[PDB]
Amino acid sequence: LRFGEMERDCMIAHGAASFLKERLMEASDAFRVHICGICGLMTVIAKLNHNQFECKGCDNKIDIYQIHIPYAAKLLFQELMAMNITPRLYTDRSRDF
Amino acid sequence: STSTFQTRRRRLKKVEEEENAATLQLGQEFQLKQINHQGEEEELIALNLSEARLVIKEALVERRRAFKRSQKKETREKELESIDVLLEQTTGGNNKDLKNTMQYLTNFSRFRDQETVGAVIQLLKSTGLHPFEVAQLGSLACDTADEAKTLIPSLNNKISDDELERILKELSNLETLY
Amino acid sequence: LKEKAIPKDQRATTPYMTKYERARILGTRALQISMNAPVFVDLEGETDPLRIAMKELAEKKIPLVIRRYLPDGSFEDWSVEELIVDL
Amino acid sequence: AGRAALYKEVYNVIASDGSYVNYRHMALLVDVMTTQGGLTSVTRHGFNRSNTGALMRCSFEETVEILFEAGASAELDDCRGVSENVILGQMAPIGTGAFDVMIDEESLVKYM
Amino acid sequence: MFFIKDLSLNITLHPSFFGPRMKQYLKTKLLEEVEGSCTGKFGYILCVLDYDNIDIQRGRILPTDGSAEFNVKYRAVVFKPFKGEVVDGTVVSCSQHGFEVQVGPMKVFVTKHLMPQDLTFNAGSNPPSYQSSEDVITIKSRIRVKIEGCISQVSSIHAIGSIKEDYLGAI
Amino acid sequence: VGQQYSSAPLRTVKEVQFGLFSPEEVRAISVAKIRFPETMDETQTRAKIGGLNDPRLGSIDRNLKCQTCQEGMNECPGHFGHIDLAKPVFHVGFIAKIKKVCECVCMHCGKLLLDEHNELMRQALAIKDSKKRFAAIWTLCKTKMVCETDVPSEDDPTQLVSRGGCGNTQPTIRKDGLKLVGSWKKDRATGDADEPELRVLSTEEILNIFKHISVKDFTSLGFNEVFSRPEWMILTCLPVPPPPVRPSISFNESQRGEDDLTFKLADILKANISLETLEHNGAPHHAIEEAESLLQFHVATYMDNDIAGQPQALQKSGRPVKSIRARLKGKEGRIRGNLMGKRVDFSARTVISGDPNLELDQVGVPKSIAKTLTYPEVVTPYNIDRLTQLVRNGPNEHPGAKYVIRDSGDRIDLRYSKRAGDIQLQYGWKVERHIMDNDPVLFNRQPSLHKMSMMAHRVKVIPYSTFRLNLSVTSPYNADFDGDEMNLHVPQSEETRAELSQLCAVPLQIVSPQSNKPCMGIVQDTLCGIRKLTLRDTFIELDQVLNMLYWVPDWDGVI
Amino acid sequence: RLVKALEDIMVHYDNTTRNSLGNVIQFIYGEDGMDAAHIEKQSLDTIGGSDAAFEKRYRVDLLNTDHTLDPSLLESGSEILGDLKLQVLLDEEYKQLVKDRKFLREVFVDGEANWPLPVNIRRIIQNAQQTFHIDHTKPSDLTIKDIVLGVKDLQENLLVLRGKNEIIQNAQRDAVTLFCCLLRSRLATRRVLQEYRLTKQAFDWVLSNIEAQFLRSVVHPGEMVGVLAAQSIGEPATQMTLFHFAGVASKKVTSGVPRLKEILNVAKNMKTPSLTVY
DNA sequence: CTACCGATAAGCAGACGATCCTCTCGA
DNA sequence: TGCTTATCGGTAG
RNA sequence: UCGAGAGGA
Repeated sequence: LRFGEMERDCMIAHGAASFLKERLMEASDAFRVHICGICGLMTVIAKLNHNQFECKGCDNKIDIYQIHIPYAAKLLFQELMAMNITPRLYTDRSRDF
Repeated sequence: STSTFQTRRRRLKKVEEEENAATLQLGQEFQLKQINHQGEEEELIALNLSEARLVIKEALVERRRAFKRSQKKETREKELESIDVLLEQTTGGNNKDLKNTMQYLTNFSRFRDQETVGAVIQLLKSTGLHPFEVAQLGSLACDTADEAKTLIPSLNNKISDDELERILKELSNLETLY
Repeated sequence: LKEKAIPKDQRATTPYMTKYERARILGTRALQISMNAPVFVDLEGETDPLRIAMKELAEKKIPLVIRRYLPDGSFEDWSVEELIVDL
Repeated sequence: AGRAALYKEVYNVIASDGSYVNYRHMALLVDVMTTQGGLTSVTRHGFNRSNTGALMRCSFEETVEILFEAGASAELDDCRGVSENVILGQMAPIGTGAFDVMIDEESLVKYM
Repeated sequence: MFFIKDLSLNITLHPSFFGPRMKQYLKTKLLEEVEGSCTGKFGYILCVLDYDNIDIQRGRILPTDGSAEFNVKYRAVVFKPFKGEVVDGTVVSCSQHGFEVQVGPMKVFVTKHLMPQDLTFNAGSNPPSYQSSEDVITIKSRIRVKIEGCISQVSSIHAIGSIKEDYLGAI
Repeated sequence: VGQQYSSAPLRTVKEVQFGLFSPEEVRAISVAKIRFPETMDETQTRAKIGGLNDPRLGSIDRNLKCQTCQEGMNECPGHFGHIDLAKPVFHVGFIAKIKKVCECVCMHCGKLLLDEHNELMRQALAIKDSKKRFAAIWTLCKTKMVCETDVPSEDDPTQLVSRGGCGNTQPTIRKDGLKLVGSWKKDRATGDADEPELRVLSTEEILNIFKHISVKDFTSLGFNEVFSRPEWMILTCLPVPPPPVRPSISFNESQRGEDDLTFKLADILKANISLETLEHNGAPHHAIEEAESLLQFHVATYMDNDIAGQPQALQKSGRPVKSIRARLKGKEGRIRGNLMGKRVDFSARTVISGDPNLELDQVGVPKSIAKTLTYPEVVTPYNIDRLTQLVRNGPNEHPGAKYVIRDSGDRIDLRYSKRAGDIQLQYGWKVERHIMDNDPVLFNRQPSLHKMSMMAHRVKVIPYSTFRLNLSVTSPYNADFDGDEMNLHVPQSEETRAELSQLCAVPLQIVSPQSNKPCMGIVQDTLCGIRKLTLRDTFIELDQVLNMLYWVPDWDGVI
Repeated sequence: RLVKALEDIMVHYDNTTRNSLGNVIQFIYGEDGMDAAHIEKQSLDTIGGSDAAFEKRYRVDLLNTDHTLDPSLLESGSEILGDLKLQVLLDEEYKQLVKDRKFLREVFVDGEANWPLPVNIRRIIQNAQQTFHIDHTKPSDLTIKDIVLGVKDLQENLLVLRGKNEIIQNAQRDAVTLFCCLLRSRLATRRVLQEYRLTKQAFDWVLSNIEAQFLRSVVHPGEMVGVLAAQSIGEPATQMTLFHFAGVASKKVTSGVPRLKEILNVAKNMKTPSLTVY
């Protein structure tokens, strides 16, 4: 069953942050991907056995982070990557505001 | 994963800074003036073979005091065995690298006793030179002024050839007996 | 920017515990009791972790500290003992 | 003087067909429509083109059009909204997620 | 070569350990992972200093799980080398190509080319040796080596040193 | 997780930085070269060619491969490849931006039309925005289309001082489809008499100007120093998306079944391979442009096929190609159809009926729905024996379990499992158990308009395939039992179980904040009866008065 | 369109109504800072009535024989009579009451009293008489100093916004005004005795129960306010449906959803431009 | 009287339009 | 619901 | 799987 726009907005109005995340992630999409600390892109060649976690065009096996993001979101970043747009995912705060 | 202390900012790719050499060109992590957990701007903490030796023992001796508190509710060859047993009481058999370091530090310690070290550190860390240069002066045994200038190239113009020779003879008199 | 942290002295926030704080405290504490975490209150044959999480609050024996964020970025670390449960 | 008449014209639509709406709800949307300087239009041009991050605005109508402009001007999404964390699949700072919770060691020994 | 570096590690602890005997387990889990391990960024993490007075702050709990992220701040000792650093150690491995030297926890190699010509390897000797005139290098024998090159490799830093220079050689 | 353990640290993305792909970094990023326009079969044999699809990237049919990283279909997101463009090509979305930049910054010299000396330039730069600052630059640089060398006369006594390079006239530029044309004037008693000179402006010309543009000139037009540089607005290298983005699918066995973009990208390769030879061999000048325009068209239709004023482009049989713009476009397309609304697991729906013997907060779940739905319960000393009876009762007897997850990631499907009878059950084991009575679970209805419509209902497993519910709770859902269908979503955590029961509960939402009055009340048979009852004219005898008192659940027993 | 516009809007821990960016929309949600579910339609007795009846029901004149409290209402009826010090506080009491009359008439110009306000004080007095079983024949235990100061201390305990500076303190005073005016209107020194006959035990419980019901009635920081407002305005739009207004002649006037399209679009359209002149 | 500064019109496309759910029929 | 682009006529140089 | 039609509260 679809947990559409209307179905999301009501759970927002209630103030239930975890249930909305739970319905959108664990119970739907949910994907564990590796992102670079420098380029901020999923460019990571992550090997879970030989531990070769190198990023081509960074060479590092140090600044690498795993992330719990939806498959549709990852797909959207990949679709925009193919459209010459860089959605460099940054784990650290650089503006605060 | 760790990789903390001197972090931010990585503004895309970066040309890796520069090479790590004994010409004071040290890593982008090891700076002459760095930060602290407290927040203060502290000077680089570099120790020579005799300095570091007593620093690791101080911690491991205190470690055995604390670990056994919760349980309720000298000489050349004798130093080797005492350290060997101390490493077994505080650290696991997994830490092989620590055993090799302790054996090396005790064998090549220029100043075995803490009493001598105090004055040694008050003699070098006063001249007005880089903290790592000290970590090599107190580590390497040098007889000639030109010997010290070759092994530690960071000097050359930093100190006078005669003034350095004055220091070398003092460390010779400060030297421990094995 | 650096540290920020408004101390446990001089606080602009409300001492009353919001329904949202209560629900997170209860949900997470029940999640922990559900993830075999140790219970501080003297349980009385309670099979449900939520039922336990509720009696942990009645006796205020929860070691959870809430970090209530401000719009400027600053934060006020409020404890469950401090926060008055009226609702 | 405009926000009062804007509320007066909004109230008249609700009052004409029975059911009452609490002053606050109507004073709110009106206050969002004015706190910008003038009259913010509730359309693809009025409110949608705002100071907000690239994701918060691409969620409504102008999709790929906004993403292009986001990458052209190198816009930074501060990831502090509803939509962005919803997309990123992260517990958003809304109600229950609007505060982080830690555990105190001082209190752990205090209760045993 | 030895440095006292200030640094921190992020520890995710399971809720089943949330008791009075937690901070002592935080510290133990810390030196289980950090102490003994080697980084290219910092060097050989030898020993964790001051078991007492360790700041842990407060461990924020994760979204859809009872686990808590603790940022344990600590002070430890590191052994980081440099391409030009002159160090004195003991020869361990020896063959026709050259010899390996043990400087602290790090093994440094010296090639037949990086050592003097007026030496040469002696095969007819057990253990394998390198003679010259009266000075002979064996299974032990303490020497002074200049690090010509530094290699990263896994979680174990290795180096390539030379003894062919003035004021170097044997000791 | 997407299965398996990882060594790297997990962290929440606090900010996302946008920009453009540098054709230089794409070459560094790329794992595959991309040469062959064919996809299936190594050399027209079997297992995808080293050209398009898995030359050193995303896995295909039940094979791990994935450029030595393996992991297979599940756990690999795919790895990007690159393709070098024979001649530069404008990006579809930036057609307007490039046109406006060339109309602002003067060519030949490669510098801005306006300088610091102009009072209006100071007024335009004054606002430290990005788009609004550039908006003022667009209107001013629009006119006075000619570069200058000396201009100050009313800031300096009389004499003018040098500031710019070559003072060349900037031409008027208009969009003639996929390419731009600049009209140079002159004509003052010289060539072309009266009518201006028209020159076609190719990508190679525009790109050279954009490369010559100063770093401070970017900031004036609202561009980045490392994220968005004007040189990257014109593609010289194209990144190719991996198979998880453009799937292979392949029905039956010995078939293709490729995605729309897999065919579209091969068409670009076919449009490129022609130029590759045309530029190398005997160049016929006005025959290369006739093919280059086809490549400019092929690259643009791949990203946007909606698209412009006159071109359309289709993939014969007579039906167009699905572009990237149209793939993630609004309403049921990535953003709205897959990220603001998703079809979710552990849900139910059936025709709704009313009941007076149910509580306001209760919901009448059919026995099959509770049996075909499971909640994860971790093995603690508070359950164990309870779960032990659920495990042995299995997936057939209503109070049972379907899957038993161990300490390590392993599911024990009791419907199949040979050891279904035994099972010792170790501590800290998740048990996918059937939905029991008095369970707080989210009860939905479409359309979900106001805060209500989605309330938490105290589960009651009952027979007959229909969603039963209280009669007084019909007003917050605004529906009637004339065949209305309602959704249900079962929570999967102890956190979300409390976040529902202690926030979304039916009595918590009794008083509507919309009008500061309750949204629920006694209606129909209950409403009609209370009027008949509450009056002086009617009385009740002893025989019926005791049953009346007995019907009250909260009765003292005092007559 | 409405919910996508007011997505980011949420009450903060500093009682303010901001958004994702951090801009201020409302400094105190709904001007009063109350949780919409904790409010009832209550009548104000200060604005309603003639100046002659208002003088009779609220004025306490100890320095008079006919305009004083009869000792059948108060324990200390005779000794309170003709006092100078006690009447000073009852001059302060009535001058604060006459302040509310001129201020409420400045606000509710139409004369409407039945306004949405938190804490059912009308029910708290009803419930007080039941809780203590108070009779009208016997006098109260309290004195004038107990009543007039009891309400004075009560107005201070009502903390909407927590402050320390001149701005938040003046913002706190603005946030209450209308409510503490209703409180002055309902807990007048004479009204307590003449109408309710409340004892010291009853009145003290009433002040404590009023502040408790008022602190419960404050908004919950995290409430999605704008998202909730969008649905609370969006939902009635589906129910309308149905133009003529006469009346009060207004036949060719745009009403409901077609009128709403213009308001939300804006879009300078003519439709119903009919301006009102006085 | 001419050159310039802004005025109003001529010409003129854009992209959005309830939420969910059921089923068949091709090419 | 906007935007875009010529034509116009006017003050002062 | 895509596209078209029919029907529901």
